[PDB]
Amino acid sequence: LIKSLAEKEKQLLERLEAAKKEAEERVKRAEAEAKALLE
Amino acid sequence: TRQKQELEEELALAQAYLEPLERLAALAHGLDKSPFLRVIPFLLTEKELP
Repeated sequence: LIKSLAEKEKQLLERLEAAKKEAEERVKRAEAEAKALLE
Repeated sequence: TRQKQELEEELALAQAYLEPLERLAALAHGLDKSPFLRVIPFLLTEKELP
């Protein structure tokens, strides 16, 4: 109830980091489609 | 005199809850100020935890 809870909350925050990276991935594919359609 | 009275009051208030705050912080060292869980600590009575 100290070390496991600290590491679990850390792992929850890491999953939130993965969600922010996949939102950045969606920004990336929006950029890719914008440049490809303009070309 | 003001500094001495304030320091004596501060030393008394620190000594009134010195070891128990340390023990509660050592117990609650994983969620101290995490934004999902408030930890109500209570310096409560003897072994009637049920």
